[PDB]
Amino acid sequence: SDPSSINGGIVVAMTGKDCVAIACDLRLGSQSLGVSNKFEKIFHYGHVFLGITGLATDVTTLNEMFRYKTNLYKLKEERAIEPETFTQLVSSSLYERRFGPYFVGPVVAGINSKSGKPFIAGFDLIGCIDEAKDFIVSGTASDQLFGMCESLYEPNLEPEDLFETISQALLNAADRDALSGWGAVVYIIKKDEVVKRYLKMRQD
Amino acid sequence: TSIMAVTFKDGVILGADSRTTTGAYIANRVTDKLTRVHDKIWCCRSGSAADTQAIADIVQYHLELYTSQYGTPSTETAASVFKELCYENKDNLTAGIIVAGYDDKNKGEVYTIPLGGSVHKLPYAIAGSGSTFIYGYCDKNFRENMSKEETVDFIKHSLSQAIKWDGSSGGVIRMVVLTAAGVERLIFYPDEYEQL
Amino acid sequence: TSIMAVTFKDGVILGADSRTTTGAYIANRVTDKLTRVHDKIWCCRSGSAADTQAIADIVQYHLELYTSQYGTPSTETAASVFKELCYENKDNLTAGIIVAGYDDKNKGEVYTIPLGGSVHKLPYAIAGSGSTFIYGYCDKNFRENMSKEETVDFIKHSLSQAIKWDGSSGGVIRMVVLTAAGVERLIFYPDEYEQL
Amino acid sequence: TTTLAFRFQGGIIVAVDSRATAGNWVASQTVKKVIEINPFLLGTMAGGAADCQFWETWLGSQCRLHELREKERISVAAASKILSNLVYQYKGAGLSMGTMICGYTRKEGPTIYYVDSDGTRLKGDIFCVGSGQTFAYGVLDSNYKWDLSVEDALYLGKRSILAAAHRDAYSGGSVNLYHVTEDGWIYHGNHDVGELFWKVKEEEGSFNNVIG
Amino acid sequence: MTDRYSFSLTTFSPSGKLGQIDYALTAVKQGVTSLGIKATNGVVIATEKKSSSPLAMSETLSKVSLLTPDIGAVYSGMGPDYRVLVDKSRKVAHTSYKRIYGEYPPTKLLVSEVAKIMQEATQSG
Amino acid sequence: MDIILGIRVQDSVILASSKAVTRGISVLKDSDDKTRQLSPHTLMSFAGEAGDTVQFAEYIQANIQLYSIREDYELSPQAVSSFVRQELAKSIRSRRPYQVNVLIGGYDKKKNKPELYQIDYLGTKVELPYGAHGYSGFYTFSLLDHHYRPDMTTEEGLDLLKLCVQELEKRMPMDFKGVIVKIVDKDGIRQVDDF
Amino acid sequence: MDIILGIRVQDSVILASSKAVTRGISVLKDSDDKTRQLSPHTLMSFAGEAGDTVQFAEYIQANIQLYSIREDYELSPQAVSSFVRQELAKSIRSRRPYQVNVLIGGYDKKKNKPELYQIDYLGTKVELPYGAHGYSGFYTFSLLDHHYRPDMTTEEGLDLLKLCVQELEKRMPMDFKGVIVKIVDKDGIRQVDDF
Amino acid sequence: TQQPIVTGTSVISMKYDNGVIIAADNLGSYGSLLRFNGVERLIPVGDNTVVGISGDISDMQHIERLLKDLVTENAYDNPLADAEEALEPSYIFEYLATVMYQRRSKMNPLWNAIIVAGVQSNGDQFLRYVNLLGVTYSSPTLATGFGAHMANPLLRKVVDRESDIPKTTVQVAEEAIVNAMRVLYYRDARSSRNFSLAIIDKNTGLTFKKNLQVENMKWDFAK
Amino acid sequence: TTIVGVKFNNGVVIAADTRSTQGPIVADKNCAKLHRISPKIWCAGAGTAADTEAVTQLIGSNIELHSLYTSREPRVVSALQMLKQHLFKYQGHIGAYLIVAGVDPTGSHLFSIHAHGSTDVGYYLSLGSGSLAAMAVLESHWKQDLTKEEAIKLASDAIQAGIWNDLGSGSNVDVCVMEIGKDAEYLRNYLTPNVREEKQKSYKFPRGTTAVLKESIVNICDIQEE
Amino acid sequence: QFNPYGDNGGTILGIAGEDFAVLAGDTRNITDYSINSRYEPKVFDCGDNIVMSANGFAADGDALVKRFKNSVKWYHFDHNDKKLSINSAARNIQHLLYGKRFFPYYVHTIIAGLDEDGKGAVYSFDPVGSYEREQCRAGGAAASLIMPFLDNQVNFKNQYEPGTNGKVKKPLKYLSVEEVIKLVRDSFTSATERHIQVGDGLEILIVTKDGVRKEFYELKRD
Ligand SMILES: [Mg+2]
Ligand SMILES: [Mg+2]
Ligand SMILES: [Mg+2]
Ligand SMILES: [Mg+2]
Repeated sequence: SDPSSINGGIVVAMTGKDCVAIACDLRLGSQSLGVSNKFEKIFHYGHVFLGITGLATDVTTLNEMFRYKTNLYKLKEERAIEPETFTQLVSSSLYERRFGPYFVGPVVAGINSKSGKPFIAGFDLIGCIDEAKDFIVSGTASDQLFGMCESLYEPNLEPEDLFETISQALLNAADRDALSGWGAVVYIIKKDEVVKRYLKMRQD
Repeated sequence: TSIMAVTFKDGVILGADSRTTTGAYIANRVTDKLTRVHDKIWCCRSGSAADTQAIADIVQYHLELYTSQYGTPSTETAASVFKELCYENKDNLTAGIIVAGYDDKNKGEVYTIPLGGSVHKLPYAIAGSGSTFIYGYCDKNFRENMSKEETVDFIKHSLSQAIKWDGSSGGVIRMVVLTAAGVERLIFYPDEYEQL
Repeated sequence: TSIMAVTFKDGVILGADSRTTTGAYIANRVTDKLTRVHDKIWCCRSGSAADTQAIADIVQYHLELYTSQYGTPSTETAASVFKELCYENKDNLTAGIIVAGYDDKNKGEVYTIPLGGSVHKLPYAIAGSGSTFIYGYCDKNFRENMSKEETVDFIKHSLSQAIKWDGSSGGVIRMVVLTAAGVERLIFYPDEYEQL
Repeated sequence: TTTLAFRFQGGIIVAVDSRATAGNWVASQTVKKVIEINPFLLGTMAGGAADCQFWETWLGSQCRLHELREKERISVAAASKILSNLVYQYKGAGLSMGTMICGYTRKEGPTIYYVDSDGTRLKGDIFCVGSGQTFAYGVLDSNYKWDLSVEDALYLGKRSILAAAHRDAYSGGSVNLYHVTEDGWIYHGNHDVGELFWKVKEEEGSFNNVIG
Repeated sequence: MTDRYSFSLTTFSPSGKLGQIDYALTAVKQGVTSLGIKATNGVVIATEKKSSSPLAMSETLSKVSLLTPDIGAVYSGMGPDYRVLVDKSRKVAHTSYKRIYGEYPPTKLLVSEVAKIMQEATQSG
Repeated sequence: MDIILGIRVQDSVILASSKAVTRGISVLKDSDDKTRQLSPHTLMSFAGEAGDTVQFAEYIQANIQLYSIREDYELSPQAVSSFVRQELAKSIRSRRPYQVNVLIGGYDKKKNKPELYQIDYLGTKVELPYGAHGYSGFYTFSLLDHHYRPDMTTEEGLDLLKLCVQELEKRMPMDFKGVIVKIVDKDGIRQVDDF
Repeated sequence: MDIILGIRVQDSVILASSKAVTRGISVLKDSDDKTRQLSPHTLMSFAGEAGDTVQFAEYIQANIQLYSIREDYELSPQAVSSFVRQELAKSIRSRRPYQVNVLIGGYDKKKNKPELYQIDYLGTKVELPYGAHGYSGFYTFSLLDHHYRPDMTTEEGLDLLKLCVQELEKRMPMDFKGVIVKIVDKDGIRQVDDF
Repeated sequence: TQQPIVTGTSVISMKYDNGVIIAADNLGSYGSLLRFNGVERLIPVGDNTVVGISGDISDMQHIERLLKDLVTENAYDNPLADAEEALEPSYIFEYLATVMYQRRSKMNPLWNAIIVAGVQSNGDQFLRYVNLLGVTYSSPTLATGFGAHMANPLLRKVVDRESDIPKTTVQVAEEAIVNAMRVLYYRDARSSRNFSLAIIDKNTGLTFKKNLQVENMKWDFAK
Repeated sequence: TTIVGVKFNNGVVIAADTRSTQGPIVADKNCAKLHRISPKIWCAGAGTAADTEAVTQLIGSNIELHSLYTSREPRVVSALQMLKQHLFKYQGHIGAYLIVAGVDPTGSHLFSIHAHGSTDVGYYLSLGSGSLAAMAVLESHWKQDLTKEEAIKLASDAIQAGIWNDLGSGSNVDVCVMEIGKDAEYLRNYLTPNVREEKQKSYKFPRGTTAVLKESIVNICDIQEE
Repeated sequence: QFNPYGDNGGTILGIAGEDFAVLAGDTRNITDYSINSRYEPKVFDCGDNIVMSANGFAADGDALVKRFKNSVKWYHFDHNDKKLSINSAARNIQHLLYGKRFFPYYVHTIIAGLDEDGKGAVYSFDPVGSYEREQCRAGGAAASLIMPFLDNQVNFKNQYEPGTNGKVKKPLKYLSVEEVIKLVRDSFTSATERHIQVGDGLEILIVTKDGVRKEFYELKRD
């Protein structure tokens, strides 16, 4: 009945020294029934990464919408959109549906190509921006993620250390949520290389 | 209902309108809302007519049995018996009662028992739907130790205004005077009090 | 809210308390409920604060545009504009407004516009939650053609009682006097009016 | 929750998952869903955790009193009926139970009774109860034979819970196995589903849909 | 009433000329000179304040206008046409950009929006 | 309607759909075909609210047939499934949404691969080796999780499908009156007339 | 539970009752016997709310068995049916009523006549040549109204019963997993093991 | 289950170095009608305890009678009723807390919030709260209803933790309480100007102050 | 949320806490609740966070255009009028509760605004879940003719009351001072009384702790030449 | 309509060691958005080397603890001062809770102590009396924030030995009392940061063969 917990899933993002990380589980379900273990929730438009949790139809719709908008942006601006600018575009787009909203929890992650500064941000379903310096969480196990991140996180972690921290934050949070799991992906993002790693986890 | 009781130099006087209502229909325009529970302990009734009649009949029974064993009860005692019934049966009752009586030791006393079943001893009390419209008037015009004639005028003028503004109140103004001299009934008709 | 407007020999005076309430919390204890829609046409507001502010701003706009085209509007005209907004939008509004103004031809006039959006021209008017408690007092004490000092006392005493009994009313008593001489603001503090 | 029990040549296999949830929140992964009524009788836990725990250890007390008074092991029929008659007294009050009372006696042989909080009492060969019951039934129905060995029957029960644990969001944690013989039940260990899934995937060749 | 001119007032002549655009350019030619120069660390725009009367306060007439905090504009031709274009340019910088991206538009894209408005007055009814 | 199943094997996609139509008290028909051919190598099965199912399916069919004529070209299964998803995603915020769940089985002639897409009435799309809608998956997925291989033949897929239907006929309370089975491969769409 | 039928022929009463037991989503059993022998020549079938059905049936069985021992005598079918009716009529104004409908088929050894009684959970009793509870009668009564004769043999009664079950299996949405059939005559009660 | 009819608003209190202070206004409201203006809501029990009550007034009068009966009962066959076996604040509270929880457990509550303030035999300060649900808690400052939201923040600035209690004199504590009562009069629509205040000190005993008024008010800025 | 506004001698000050919540969970520990409508008109918002943020930017945008159109610096009464009419039209469905303060050619101003469209004037105001705690402090220590230093002190003390006593409020105090004839000074994290203590343990993992199935390079670059 | 239940917030945590057990809880008591008390003890020594906490609705919580303490007293009277073992206490609490099955104590109960072999023991209960022996269990408001952290740092879940890449699990080595207290403090410090109902103070009761010891630590008061 509650649209934000029909399909399930989680996303988490973290900052490190000259890098950012964003991660998600792979489950899509119909309440108790597991339907897919390959439903990735992280997308990218140029060097800007977007994770989306919540109602899966809206997750797909919004990805298609932001691909649409960032493609037109690039053609007109003659440059790739930056994380700070894209964050405002997500906020604007969500608020235009104020009284008929997309039931989602978006998360932006990326590095500004000119300043080199790591950037992350979160939103509620209606557009309010949460611009944390440390970490952003979203999904049906957001409480669990807040608990993991608050204790595991420390500032200025090197890329390969940040990978371990965010991976352990996701995995252990997902294992305490019925509607999350069935696989996981972690993106490690540096100024001009991005590595994608699929994690081994319990399949119940 | 517009009802009130007022202590004065020689004792206490109870006052009431005579309207009984079921909806907008006046089911009785000459009702007697001033009820005797003992020789010189009377009460004014507001709320459910069934409830306040049932309570008053039980209190009269209690005070009759009290008198046979222990002699004349105090007004405080009568108020306590009313309170016990109203408090313990608060879930099932809709009753707002003012108790007024004359002792020789205590003289005139007034107790008000609102919906919840609490007791409040006061120099004077007002109750019923019509009382809302005369809180200002009564507070400005009440004095302690008034004469009989002044107290009759105060109640007549007060209930006149309550009747004027409250559709649920009307008819005649009945009064009962409680002093050492005895019990006196008064009645005032519309042609008298409307021109005040 | 306790609000009122009273015509007298030299014109009209508006009066109001200063309490704004969200539940039992006093959200503003120094509110100005006497609102100017034209130089010598003011109003008292009761009900939803959002609604009565929105209405008053629209009326002020209408009368400003009226004045630019046709000269000074009558108090009756101002009341009509208030009524039109209150009547036509009765389903979506909770507003009880008293309109008071001074012409030189008509002198002091008072119009009350209750919830439904009807208009009633009166010698004086009372409104708001606190008005219920002073229907008796005001009816007994109002006279036509009072002096300025008498009318100030009548309003001060009336709203004093309304404040005393109504929890929703309180703070300072404000008044605005409308005569040929101009516009005078008055304020009366608790230490003054509580001892009346 | 997923619980099952089935009759076969070598007695009864009882298999359950270990997960308890409050909404989406996973409260526990280490819940004991097989109640050891006594050394000869087992009960399964589904519906209300307290209702099942409380009334099935109570049942153990009634069974103990029976054998003290009658100097003879209580039948599965009699034991199951004591529980069903008790919950029927409470019908309407809001008890929540779905349980399999399992035993192996001389006069009856291996016997399973499904007992329900609305008063139902059914004797049967295969029962499966919980949010993941439909998944476990599929594996059971297509592989069940009376002439299964104890080893193969134990695996079938383990594999059926794994199937439910995989698909049903509210089932998982670990698998508890029991084998009920005439001389009493025998515990066959706790098996973590996380480790069991990968082990079964490789050895069996199943779950090709999942990357490992 | 109603605007019953729903047809184009600018059309191609046999020679391929759009007369009304050419005539608009002629009006620009009559206008007071304005210029712009780009440096390595800045840009300058300038024009003459041709005062219509010495009793007029020419400081109240702004020929050089701020469009955004980092963008300015100057013109040659019809002053009133410029004034309304500045109003439209200021608004479109907000409605079609700042209210979407939370930042002011780059010069080339604001220019693009102003150009679009001027193109439409060349084809619309 | 009720049960719709799908399985993608080595070289084909197989869709199985129940034959019963029930209007509350009575079974009005036991031979209903809950499918529409969208293009020569694309088939769509459907289930949901009465009326809306056929109305939606025929609407989609008309649109794909229109595209085929306009371009003289058959859209890929992926492209068709995206079009269908968008229509349902549009529908869910309408005045009265289409209450229709679909499976799309197609053979991509360019990639020479079978493809199965599952889309619910919200516009939730997933590509799967096997899928279902309603309660069908609750009974059948444990069997498919066990036996499924990506290199299965069409005959092996039909046998695994028979095992799924047998389990449905055993444990489901409703009589769905058997299934119509259709195969989608490089040669097009055909119906298995004995099942 | 679901379907219970009864037919009284020349010399016997035949009761047919479905075998399925459904716990919402799944069919837990397909061999359930929804009947109890009250006395050697009296049988009662039942359907209604879970738990209450068996609890009521066994309670009645215990009471009739108690009477049989006390008096060394079998009560007539009419007498048993009146006892059962009174229990249900008492139950309907209780704190929590028995939600149970029954058919009572008996052979009266005194009158040498078969008798069929239909009683619902309210305590509504009627003697009938044929009867049912729930929706069963809606499908079967038009066939029974046509073919029934009071002088039918037991074999003819079974054949008419088969036609009734076939119509139920065709038009009913639920799968009731066939029926157990039992015959009540002068020699007692027996089960037809192939139907 | 019922609804409160005639009600009393905030009760506020705090600990100081040698004892406790408690206060409550003298109003009995009838919805928004300020009906009864002379209601005493602080009820002393002996010379070592003061019970402050908010909520339903009819239930308050019942509790008042229970406490009166408690004193009578304690004196029965008790030669040390005015000495070692006198009623302690802790005894009075535990009794009330028992009654409140029992009444909520029968789904027929006494619709009140209660603060018991006093000094024990050994000189220790006693301050504890109980309400219609039977919920209990202790703190250096305690307040009911509106007082909880507005008085506590002010009183906690004086005594923020346990170690602040010995550093707080009776003059500073009373000053803080009186200021809080003024703030409540400014901001609570169901409050009155008239209030009562009680001090229970381990040296000077029970001081009960009636007919106090809120003074030194500001409106002038009515701008 | 706790927000306050206080008038003083030559201007006005607003302040706010920095906690934003989602039910009982703290979403952001250092949230920025002080918004800019124009250079010298600032507002603080309580209620639905997206609504306060959106309604502030819309009116702020229209205020900027109005300022350019009229060649005049924006007025607080304009921001107030535009905010209240917008909020009234949406009948409370836009859940924005604001305290609006600023300086303009007319002087210094302080107003509050409620979601339904009602406005208030005052020398001191508070809004949000911690408004009662804040108003208690304001009613205890406010006086006429406060200095700049006294007003900043009073405002932050009122926010602290909310921080410590209201569960809906916490973390830090933000302040903005708007004085006549001066630039508005935004003091982000003016007070920081809630720094987390060092943890007992480091939770940095050994490298290789997490099990990995597959690794791959993600192509974020555009299609390449040659 | 009268609601007999309320929510007083609070968070509790029980951990069983090899020869010890700890039961910790914050000292903050709340209703809605208000703080009732910054120090209201929630974990209690019940005698016989057993510690108990009943978190949730504080009135029901106090009532249950009071009745269990009473049950310990009467166990001594009835059974010749025999020590009530932790397993026996657990079964007894089930009956106290299930006695109000149809009008429950709205609490989540945890007890801690040592079993009859001297090993650490923790038992956990639902509102109506279902219970389990456990190694690790958080209860109340911030339970969902704490448990995943404990799964990872106590049981070493999802942690494998470097170099093996998922093939060999990190071995489950026993933790000292000093090590457990570190994890308890970090659990509550993190919970305080992200949950509004958690704060003010942390009180820990440690149970060994020598008896019951207490430790108190300040938490953030916002
Ligand atoms: Mg999971
Ligand atoms: Mg007042
Ligand atoms: Mg699972
Ligand atoms: Mg906190």
